[PDB]
Amino acid sequence: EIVLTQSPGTLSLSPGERATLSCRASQSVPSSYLAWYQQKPGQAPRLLIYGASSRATGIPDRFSGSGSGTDFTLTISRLEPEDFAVYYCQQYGSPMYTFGQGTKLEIKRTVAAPSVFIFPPSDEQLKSGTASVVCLLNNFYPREAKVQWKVDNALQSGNSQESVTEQDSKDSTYSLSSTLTLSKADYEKHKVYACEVTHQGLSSPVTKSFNRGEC
Amino acid sequence: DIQLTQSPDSLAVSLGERATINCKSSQSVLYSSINKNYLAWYQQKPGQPPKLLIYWASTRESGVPDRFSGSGSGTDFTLTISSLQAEDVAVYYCQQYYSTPYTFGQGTKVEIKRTVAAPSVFIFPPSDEQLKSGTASVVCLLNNFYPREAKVQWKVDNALQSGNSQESVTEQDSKDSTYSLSSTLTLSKADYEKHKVYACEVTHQGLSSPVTKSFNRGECS
Amino acid sequence: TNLCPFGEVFNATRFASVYAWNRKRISNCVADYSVLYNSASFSTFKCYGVSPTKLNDLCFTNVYADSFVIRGDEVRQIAPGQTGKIADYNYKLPDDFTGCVIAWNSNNLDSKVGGNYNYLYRLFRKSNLKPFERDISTEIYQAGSTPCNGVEGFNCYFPLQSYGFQPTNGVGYQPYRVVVLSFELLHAPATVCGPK
Amino acid sequence: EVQLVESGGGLIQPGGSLRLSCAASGITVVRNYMTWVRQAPGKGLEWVSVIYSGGTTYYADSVKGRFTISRDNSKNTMYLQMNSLRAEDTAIYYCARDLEVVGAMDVWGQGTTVTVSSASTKGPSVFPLAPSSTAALGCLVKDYFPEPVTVSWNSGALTSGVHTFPAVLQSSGLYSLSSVVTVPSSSLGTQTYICNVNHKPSNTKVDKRVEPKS
Amino acid sequence: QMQLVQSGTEVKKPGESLKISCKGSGYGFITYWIGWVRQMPGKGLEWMGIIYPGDSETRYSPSFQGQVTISADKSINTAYLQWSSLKASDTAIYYCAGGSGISTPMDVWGQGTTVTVSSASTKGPSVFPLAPSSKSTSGGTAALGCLVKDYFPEPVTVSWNSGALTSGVHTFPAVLQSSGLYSLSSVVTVPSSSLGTQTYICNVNHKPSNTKVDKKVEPKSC
Ligand SMILES: *[C@@H]1O[C@H](CO[C@@H]2O[C@@H](C)[C@@H](O)[C@@H](O)[C@@H]2O)[C@@H](O[C@@H]2O[C@H](CO)[C@@H](O[C@@H]3O[C@H](CO)[C@@H](O)[C@H](O[C@H]4O[C@H](CO)[C@@H](O)[C@H](O)[C@@H]4O)[C@@H]3O)[C@H](O)[C@H]2NC(C)=O)[C@H](O)[C@H]1NC(C)=O
Repeated sequence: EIVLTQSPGTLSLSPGERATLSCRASQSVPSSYLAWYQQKPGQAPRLLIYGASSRATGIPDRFSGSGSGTDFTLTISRLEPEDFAVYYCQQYGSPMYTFGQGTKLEIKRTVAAPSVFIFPPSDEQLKSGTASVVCLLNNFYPREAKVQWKVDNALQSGNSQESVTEQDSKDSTYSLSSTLTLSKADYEKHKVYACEVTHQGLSSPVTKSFNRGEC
Repeated sequence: DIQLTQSPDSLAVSLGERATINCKSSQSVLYSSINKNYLAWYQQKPGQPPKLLIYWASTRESGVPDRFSGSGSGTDFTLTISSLQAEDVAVYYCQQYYSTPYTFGQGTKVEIKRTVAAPSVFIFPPSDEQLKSGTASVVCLLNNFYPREAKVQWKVDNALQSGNSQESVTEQDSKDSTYSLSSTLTLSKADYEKHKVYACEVTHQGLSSPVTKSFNRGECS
Repeated sequence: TNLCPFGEVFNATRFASVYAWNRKRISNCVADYSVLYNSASFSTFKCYGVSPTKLNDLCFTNVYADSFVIRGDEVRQIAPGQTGKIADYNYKLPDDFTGCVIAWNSNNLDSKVGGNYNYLYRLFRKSNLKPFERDISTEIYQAGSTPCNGVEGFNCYFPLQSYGFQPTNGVGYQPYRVVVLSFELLHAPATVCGPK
Repeated sequence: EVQLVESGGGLIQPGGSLRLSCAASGITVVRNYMTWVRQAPGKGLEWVSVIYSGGTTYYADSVKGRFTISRDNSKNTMYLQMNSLRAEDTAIYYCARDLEVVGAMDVWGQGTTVTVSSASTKGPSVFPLAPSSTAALGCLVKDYFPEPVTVSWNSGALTSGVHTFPAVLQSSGLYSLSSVVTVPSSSLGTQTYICNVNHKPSNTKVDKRVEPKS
Repeated sequence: QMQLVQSGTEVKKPGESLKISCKGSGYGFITYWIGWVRQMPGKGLEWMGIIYPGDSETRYSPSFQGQVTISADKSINTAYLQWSSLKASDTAIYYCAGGSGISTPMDVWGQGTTVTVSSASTKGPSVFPLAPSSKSTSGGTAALGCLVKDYFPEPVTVSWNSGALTSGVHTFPAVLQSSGLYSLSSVVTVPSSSLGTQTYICNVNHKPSNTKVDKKVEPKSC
């Protein structure tokens, strides 16, 4: 069973630059029996190249395929907004079809510092028995950021979950949400709840906090 | 998945006479394109590999004698040895090769039938060398009898033994067409010295009455 | 009482494509199947039904030598009870198959550098072939609900495609020349015999 | 137009059994090579099965003996019967037609989700993320299974400046999601912000208003 | 015409792996399908599976699917049969047979591979005599012999007077005792007049334990 491997895993260029997506097989596969697909988030795969180099119908002249033997290439000569997505390669030489791992293409932009916000748990939620402290990091770039929670200046670990948005199509920025979860009993035992954010756009780490009881 | 049955299982037949080894199938095995049927007959003598004798129902392998013939059609097939010679005595199997899984018969053990011969029975007590190890084997020998069916029953002071007796039989002797059986009674020195009269009682067709040869433990007999 | 043309079939300069496979009726001859069984040229020799040794002791009504070219990965599909593009659309063998299948690599003969477009295979068909059926239809395939009326395009595909044999492909994707011997016996007179 | 429409999936216990559907428009499945292709959550694509025009079928190792593919031309549709369903089968499942060397997988279906999990169905509790002293506010959707939910703001009339992060599963087993919008600090007592959460597997419509606290 | 030749005798403990072989020499081999037949002691023949060396199309019998693995190597004309975990019940003799087609009789056979699976360890035999009886017909004939008591594994070769005496000798087939060790008995019938003039010696050879033993049999002196 033939085993396609892509490189690079992740890659980020700017609009208009050239992108060179690779795909090498664990066995020589003839150029005729190999395809390249594009899949945008939430959608379903779009066929781009049938055969190593043939544009499927409707594909702009900027996508091109090349290669032979065990090394194949997909190339976008100029990158346009709608061309940022994950791209997969597929072999169809045996009837046991196999895909590549996929290359995520992202947009490169200027470093953007995050706007940090912190929200305490609602009194509606405290009546239930638990308390969720939410920290918001809106419209920053790059995605790398380290958020560390502090409860009375004691670092918290193992009770905080985070999520990251896909890059917003207008400004090409990420937003991060970290939720620190704890019981109402544990919530009332401490006073100062803080969120400390460390990012490239920040010369020094930025901290946003609050006191239990609007104190 | 094509059951196959031979008949009979023994088939003792005399020198020069006809031997009829049946074989029943469970599915028509006629390839209609060649209208031949896909059954084979093999011969295996003890210790030898099976030699293919008959390919297809009747076709005969080269280098085999004109006395072997195959017959039948549909689902019933027969192998017939016309003028049996001693050099033919063996176990015979039939096999179908219509389709995988191939299947053999249970086998027919074919021997020479001769006149009934009574066995020469002997009994030996255990040597003192073997008693020094810790167990004791009393051996009973049945020499040059026919047919092979024989019953050996051990008795320790007229007490019937069961579950401590193993037996072996020789292959049919090529000179005289006779068998020999050896049954060994193995028991602890304790259990051995507790009794005095050890008897081996042999039952065979050639014996008008059961013949017993015994000895007394310790006395020179 | 004369010799059989097996040499005509195996040592032929050109071989037909799979969908349009050639069949030779061999009769009124006497043939030596030993040349075939004792040869080192073949990479695959699968008889289904008959011992090819022991064959020269028989006689048949008709022996058919089918011949074509497939890719090496497809040679396993030339067999009773088999499924694939080649077995279902191009060349099928019956379950009660009485014969032999011979195959040998030919990358040095049937592979052009730019692609040998003379070898084809049927890729589209709405029903699997019956055993020993031969389809040479070039009518455009209606994949869609819309008729094509002799014009190809979307959902209208030419029913044959090219293997495009090239020599740098792996051993799996290289052209193998295949011969299929078929033995038939009616209650008619046997004419294809062996020596002595 | 030329479309492949999928129905079939949803939530089923292990050892279960589903039947997925690939309904067809302006492409006859009796005539084509048809394959099914699944994408397990967050991972890439995996081949599953293929039905040839003549009915010869092939299946991937992880599914042999459990999946089975079948077609009705009268409705022009391709069914896939899954049995003995395990966790890892949880995926989004595409059916599509390949043209092999004439083109590959040119028409693809929307996708039918399959989750294999013994968990019971639960609705969200929505809670208010209050602004304090350009401001930011939001709603927190918590303890919901299965997925997804949809968060709108002002019944679809606020759109710019919202981010609605993806669900994280938590040690409960229940998914949980936040959603925020960034808002002009001045307009707070003036404009009133309602977030409209819709969980369909539980028919829950929650409407919760966000307001700065005393 | 070609012939088949298999590997040597095997003795393993329960749980060990094993992979026996079957190589074919001769012309006309590309056509041969090679099948494996198992024969337990004294029982009939069982077809396990078949393979074709050229492309390793392998078909098992329903009784052995997943219990064994038949493989091939077309470069050396060799078929293979291997077990993952040998069971004590796998003790048998295994033939490789060759049919020149798939629906074809097995014309050519191997010589056989005897496999013995037992928790027993290698042990040389202990030989005890069988002295002729005092109550013996002095005018007729008497019988004597040797008892080869506990050995493993098989076989032992037993001759009398270094091969100088073969007529009237009966060496019996061995039995497998409950202790996992083998037991055998060898006899000879001789004229009673020769009891005091000729010395009778049985020669026992057990090559696995490298044990040669000669035991002197004489009437018990008393
Ligand atoms: C397909 O073609 C191959 C090769 O074609 C060869 O070249 C062609 C251009 C043309 O000239 C053909 O005549 C020629 O065969 C065939 O393979 C060859 O097959 C022949 C037999 O048909 C072989 O001849 C043999 O040569 C041996 C070494 O020289 C010799 O020992 C052989 O036997 C002799 O000795 C015995 C001793 O008792 C005696 O009894 C015999 O009578 C004989 O004299 C025999 O002559 C070639 O060597 C083969 N060459 C190669 C390269 O394989 C192939 O047969 C053919 N296939 C068909 C179906 O026609």
